[PDB]
Amino acid sequence: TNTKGKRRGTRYMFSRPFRKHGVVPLATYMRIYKKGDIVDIKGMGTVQKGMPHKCYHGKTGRVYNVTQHAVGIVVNKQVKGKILAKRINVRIEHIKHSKSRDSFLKRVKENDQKKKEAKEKGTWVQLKRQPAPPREAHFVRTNGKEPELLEPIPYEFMA
Amino acid sequence: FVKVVKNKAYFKRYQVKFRRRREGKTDYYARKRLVIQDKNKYNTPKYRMIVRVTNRDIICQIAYARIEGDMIVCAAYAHELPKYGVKVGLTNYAAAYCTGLLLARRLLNRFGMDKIYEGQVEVTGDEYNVESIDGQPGAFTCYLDAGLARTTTGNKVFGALKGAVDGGLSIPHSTKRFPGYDSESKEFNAEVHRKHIMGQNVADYMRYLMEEDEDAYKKQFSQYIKNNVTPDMMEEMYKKAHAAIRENPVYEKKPKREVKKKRWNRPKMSLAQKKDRVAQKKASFLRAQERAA
Amino acid sequence: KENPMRELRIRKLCLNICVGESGDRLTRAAKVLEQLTGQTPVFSKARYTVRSFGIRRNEKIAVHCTVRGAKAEEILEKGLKVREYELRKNNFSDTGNFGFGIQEHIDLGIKYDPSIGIYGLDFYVVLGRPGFSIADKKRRTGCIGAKHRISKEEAMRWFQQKYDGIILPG
Amino acid sequence: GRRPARCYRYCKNKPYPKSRFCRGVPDAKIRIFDLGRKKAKVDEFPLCGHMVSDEYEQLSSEALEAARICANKYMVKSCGKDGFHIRVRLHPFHVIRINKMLQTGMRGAFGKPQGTVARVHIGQVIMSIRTKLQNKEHVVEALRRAKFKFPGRQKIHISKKWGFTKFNADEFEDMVAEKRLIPDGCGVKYIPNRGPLDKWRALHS
Amino acid sequence: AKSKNHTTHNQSRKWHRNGIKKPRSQRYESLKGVDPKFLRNMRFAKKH
RNA sequence: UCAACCUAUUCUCAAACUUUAAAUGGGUAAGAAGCCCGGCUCGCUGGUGUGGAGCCGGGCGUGGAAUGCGAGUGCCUAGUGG
RNA sequence: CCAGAAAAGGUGUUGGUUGAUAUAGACAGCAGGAUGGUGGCCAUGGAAGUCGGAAUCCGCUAAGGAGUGUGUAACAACUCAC
RNA sequence: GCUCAGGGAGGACAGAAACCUCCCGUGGAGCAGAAGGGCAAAAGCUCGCUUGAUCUUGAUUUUCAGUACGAAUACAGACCG
RNA sequence: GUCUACGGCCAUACCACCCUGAACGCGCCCGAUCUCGUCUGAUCUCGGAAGCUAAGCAGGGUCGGGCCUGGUUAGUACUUGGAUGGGAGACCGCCUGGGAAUACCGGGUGCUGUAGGCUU
Ligand SMILES: [Mg+2]
Ligand SMILES: [Mg+2]
Ligand SMILES: [Mg+2]
Ligand SMILES: [Mg+2]
Ligand SMILES: [Mg+2]
Ligand SMILES: [Mg+2]
Ligand SMILES: [Mg+2]
Ligand SMILES: [Mg+2]
Ligand SMILES: [Mg+2]
Ligand SMILES: [Mg+2]
Ligand SMILES: [Mg+2]
Ligand SMILES: [Mg+2]
Repeated sequence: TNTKGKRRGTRYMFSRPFRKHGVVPLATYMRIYKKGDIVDIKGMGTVQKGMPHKCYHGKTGRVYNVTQHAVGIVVNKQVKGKILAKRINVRIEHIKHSKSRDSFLKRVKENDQKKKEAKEKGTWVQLKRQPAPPREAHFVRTNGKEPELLEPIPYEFMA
Repeated sequence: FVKVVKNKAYFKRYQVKFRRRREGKTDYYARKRLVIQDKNKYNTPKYRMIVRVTNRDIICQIAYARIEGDMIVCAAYAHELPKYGVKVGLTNYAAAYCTGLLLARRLLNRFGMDKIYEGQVEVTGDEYNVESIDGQPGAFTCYLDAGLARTTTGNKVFGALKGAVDGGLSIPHSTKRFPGYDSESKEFNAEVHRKHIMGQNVADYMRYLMEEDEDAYKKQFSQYIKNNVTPDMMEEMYKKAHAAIRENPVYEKKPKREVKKKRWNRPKMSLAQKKDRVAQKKASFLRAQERAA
Repeated sequence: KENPMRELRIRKLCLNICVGESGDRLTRAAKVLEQLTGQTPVFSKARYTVRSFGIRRNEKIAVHCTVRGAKAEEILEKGLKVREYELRKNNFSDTGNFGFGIQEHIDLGIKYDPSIGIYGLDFYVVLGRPGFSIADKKRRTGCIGAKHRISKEEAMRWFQQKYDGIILPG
Repeated sequence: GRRPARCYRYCKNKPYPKSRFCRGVPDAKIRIFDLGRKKAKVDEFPLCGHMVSDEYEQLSSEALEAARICANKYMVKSCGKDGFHIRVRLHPFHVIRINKMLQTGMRGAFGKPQGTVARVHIGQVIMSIRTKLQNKEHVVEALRRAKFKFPGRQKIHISKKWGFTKFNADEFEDMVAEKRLIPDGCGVKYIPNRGPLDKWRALHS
Repeated sequence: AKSKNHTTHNQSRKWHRNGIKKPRSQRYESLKGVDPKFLRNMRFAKKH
């Protein structure tokens, strides 16, 4: 049976990617995190202080507490039957913002702007993202030439 | 023979440093421990008083870090000391003190805190720390950035530090590495530091040279002779410089002269030019070979 | 004509005596080359233990010193005047440096003492050029650049042009 | 005392080689892989015939050497002593394990190393014979006799490549006349148009 | 008398019978684990 | 000459090798608890009614992908654990 | 699933690929030649094409191999290529 | 404050290997141990000063029943280096 | 056009060699009295300005190595789901979707933030 080590099975998971070992870049240390920010976890082997556990590598949570070097975040960890909204203290360089909220934030700013606009203009605009519809009818122009005839090649053993 | 160390597998597996570490200019260990504001401060700026001693002047800046770069709020150089009265000797300890005082009073003029926080008007060379007063807006506090200067005692970095502290910046320091602190008994007499702030080691060396050997005196000091600076008017000249700096520390910008747009370096050769070069080289090689045949 | 910042000058003349045992004869040889150079030398300790030579780890086995400047040129000139101003071209390294050895130290001009004895020395000249300080300066370290290096031929031409020595082959 | 190869015949396990973990492996049966005058240029043997496998199976080192000697004997009989080049293109790396009983049973069942076995894919070349272009039938016949030393189904394919090279046999001598290919023994060197042209002019000198 | 060791066979079916339901997040989450100096500041700002 | 060595090539591999690197898969987001203003409180943070946080007050509905469906919650508990 | 079979073969039979040679008259079949230098050289005890090691060309030729086999102490004799 | 493993060229005895000098050197060294990760103006080596290996209440992670112990993670109140 | 100081992303920036650098800079450089530190003012620290772009550095070049980005390899390898498909098996073919990596052949060779110069 397997050992229950804290870092068991993380040979390739906390290791630094190829040719980017070395000193941590400092924008990582300069990014500021409010509370309630959606934030991704990705642990990193260069700093062992404040290591997130291997259950959380690649999970996304929400900041509730910011200390002077670390943030506390609430992640959903799935254990056997239930999903636990549990809170962990991660030091600042194992963590990075998520753009998954930012795309929605751009969309809510844009559609609230085009709801402010085109209200007194009488028109009614589409705001719900309809899915990718079937392609409507269209003429394919064969400009002159015949379509090329394709037919399967005879078998030759190349090896 | 020998195994080629710098082979193609070496250049595949090679990893560069950072650019400023390859160029050697910055120290990322001290820079990381120096500039990173605590995360609960929530985008509060954290200021460095950067001192850099060059061979011919002294850069004194203050800066807070951002993710796209360091924003320099206020700079003060040593080559703008002839504006205030130090005509020559721009890289000594006294010029370091003067440019620290200039950076200090220039920032306080930018922030509107000149009449508040006077600091050391007359110099002493003793320990001083700007204690912030109630009711008025508080003191500006910044931390020293020395870079790669090996901070032993009597460093011109700490001369510019004392200049900024006497100008009125709440910089945390101690009088361990100002000149005067004897290492054997571990105390600090302020009068040696006052002599170094007023350049009296330079004046004593000048009197030493003009007493013992005159052509070596002209060899060592010549621009002092051309700007006719004698050792006796030295500290009075620096006091006049301090009075003029604490009087009017604003920086007026040099006006931008309009360019004539002349390029001084050879521009980047294009694809057609370099493939034409190798076509000409192959043609010239084969014709030289066939007429050498 | 040529740019005067490429004049081949000496950077250091470094001397050692490796006596291979600590204590009496090592301090004796330290007094020897201090009497030679005029400055207190340093003691080089043995790196690894070998039983074949009778030296152990961290045992002081050698005495060395480095001399700069005019007295380095003087000590070099007296070492060459006992080596008769002649050198084999095997003595010239790839980086333009060279060196030789004297077998007994009375020959340089110091007077014999029977409590002292004799000692052999290695002299080694590292040459230079005005501008080699960027390879070991602290703040902005750079490599020396390819046309500023000193080669074997350019070093031996310097020797046989400046000290008027002869380079016997082999 | 060696077990039949029908035991150790299918690619049953993950590849388990002679390494820092499997110590005490007995050495492979085959150790010679090239035969004939292997000191021959690319120019003097154009023709190349491949025994290519057609089932994903496991060949043993002893079977590799048996088929090697079977082809070598026939071609030194037929094409002369010094007129071909046999290459065996499978080196045995997967080692195989043996649980011997002497009464413990299946308790602690993990085998000592017994032998080495090559793992072969659909379409991998087992043997390849390079010879002159009129000794084509002797290549076919030698590889057909060497088939019977292996399990499974193997087929024979005379390639369109010039000998033991990755270049096509018709355009080979054209490219060696146009000097994109340089002879360096049993192989050939490919010269791109990407080097410094001091190498170009040293070729065209 | 051996008996088998570990299994996770019927477990996912057992879980999804009552359903794996997400933790019901509710407005006004609590304040345990917050930096206590920040929380002193918050309690005085609420006090005054 | 024959070896080692060095430089370009070449044959075959790796669960405890790896520059690359899928498919399937795993988190988060897809709003009214959200935006946008205005003003107070702070002993925390502070060049700077700075920064953050907590409050009050007001205005915004086209409920912001598809599909499908009533949900949430608390007790007591048998059998099972080859 | 699943309850029995492989390598290897077949001028049984059916399709398919590739290459030959044939009205300058092929493949069978039946008949006629299958010769000189020469019994080529080493070699063997004897090796006359016919056990063996390398060679392995000419004359005359419509054609004949310094020989495909049966043989012979070895020639003779037969047979084949052609 | 320095740079390591290894290699090249030199230099009295000295050599395959004692010591000195230069040059190359992305870690091929070292970090107490098993291995994996991590690390170059360092986490390695050499120095200087020391005792945060200390006093104290909570929170959290890890195994987990989401209980202990062990180990660990950010804080907070002192006293310190 | 460009440099310095502090930088962000950290090779499109590295590495090897060669050519050219006006101006201000940046350097090499000249020294050891004071501060400081060494066997040695070589390094570190300090006081300067006679000389010089020789080197660093900057710009450019190399049918350059590398790196970055494409094309090919290839709808190949692998693959989600499916069959009372084939095959004695090993394995393979088809349907429904997804879909790579070398070798080989092209292109590119730092962008840029704040402050301060220079190009009168
Ligand atoms: Mg430091
Ligand atoms: Mg049996
Ligand atoms: Mg198995
Ligand atoms: Mg059982
Ligand atoms: Mg059980
Ligand atoms: Mg350190
Ligand atoms: Mg000097
Ligand atoms: Mg230069
Ligand atoms: Mg130059
Ligand atoms: Mg290239
Ligand atoms: Mg810039
Ligand atoms: Mg003009």
